[PDB]
Amino acid sequence: DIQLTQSPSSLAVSAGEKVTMNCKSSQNLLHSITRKNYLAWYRQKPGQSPKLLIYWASTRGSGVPDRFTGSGSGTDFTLTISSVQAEDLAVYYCKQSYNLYTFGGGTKLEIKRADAAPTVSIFPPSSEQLTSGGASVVCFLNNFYPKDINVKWKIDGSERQNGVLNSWTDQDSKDSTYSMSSTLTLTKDEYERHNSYTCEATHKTSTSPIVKSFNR
Amino acid sequence: QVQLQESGGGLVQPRGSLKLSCAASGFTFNTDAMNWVRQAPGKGLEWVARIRSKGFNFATYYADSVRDRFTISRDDSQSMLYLQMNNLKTEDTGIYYCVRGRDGEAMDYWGQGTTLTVSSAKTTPPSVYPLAPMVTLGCLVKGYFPEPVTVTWNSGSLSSGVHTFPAVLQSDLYTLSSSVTVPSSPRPSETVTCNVAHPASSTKVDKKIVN
Amino acid sequence: DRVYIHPF
Repeated sequence: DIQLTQSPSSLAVSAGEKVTMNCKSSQNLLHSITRKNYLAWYRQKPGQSPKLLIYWASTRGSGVPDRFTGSGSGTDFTLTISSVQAEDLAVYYCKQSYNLYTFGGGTKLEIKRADAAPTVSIFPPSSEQLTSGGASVVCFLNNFYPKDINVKWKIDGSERQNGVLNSWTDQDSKDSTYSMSSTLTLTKDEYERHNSYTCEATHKTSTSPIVKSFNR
Repeated sequence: QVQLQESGGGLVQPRGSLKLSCAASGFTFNTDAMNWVRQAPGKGLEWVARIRSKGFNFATYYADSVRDRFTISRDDSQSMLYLQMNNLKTEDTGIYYCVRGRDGEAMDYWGQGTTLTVSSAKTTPPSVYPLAPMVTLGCLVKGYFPEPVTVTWNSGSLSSGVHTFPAVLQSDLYTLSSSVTVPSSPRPSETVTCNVAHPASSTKVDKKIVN
Repeated sequence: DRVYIHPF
């Protein structure tokens, strides 16, 4: 039935800029005997519940700051933000209440900022862990930007591109950055049957691969 | 603030039941209509159920997906917005936010959002490992399911400079990491423990980073 | 009666 389509799906901007989203409805949302455009806009901070921003297409929710201005009627509704504060990072959705509800795909707002260099840190496998017969080597690279980065695990000289699990974190509202942890799990055995370990990090912020290392 | 205490939900096998219990307080519950909205880990939001106030004979609307399976329900006196999930599938896995929303207005107040997992798998307590090397410190919560696990440093006290990475799954077992950047002097002089909990097995392990 | 209320 009602199918909402947003655009752009992703948008990057710097602190203090007018960002314009967009939500297009499949069927008209303007109710005849009400003259209201049942289309609301919600935002969801990373790791939080959805927060309401705008309803009736233009009416702002209680406590919602002036920065947010809803607009539109019929089917092409637009969300607009001025002076995008760092804190504005979250995903923006447009739901519909004309006939049941149909949330929009969403729009992720990423913050373009100063390029930051990764601060690599490394930890051998915990002695406790070893007790069971496994060796998880963890390498962290916090507060870097842009998000694109490369961490290669090199044992003794060989590059080990296997058994490595790694995950980044959402762009920090506080200081619009990113962090990630690469983890090369091994076995007590194989861990022992090798000596040196390094964590290589090639990032746009550097011509030279950042490298940290711990040898037994 | 108007709260919405949503007890209920967790790991459940397919075709099993479940029944969450949203208990709000802060406005006039019996007079406002309520809703249940879910979010599959990663993806967007999905409205699932709606129960209109007494004024409209507790009218109910169920999204197509959860139709003929889920049963939203309320009890004005106790401010209890219930929801009976039956014939659970693998898709139903996700966060179930409980939100109140007046007729013809907007989804005014969203609650916290309990977790719900549907799988043939079983729970497993996580392993916590101290990753000792401003100084960077780590804490590795290895192998656990279903999600989630709360990772805190010193009974949550330590807030600044903490990076809890999203637990990525490997072979039907999750592993989560953590990094707390604590200044030089703060240790090993003092005690920097790592408190993690996994409600699914009431796994409270607070392994202290040492050495 | 004739008054409209939106159920959603």
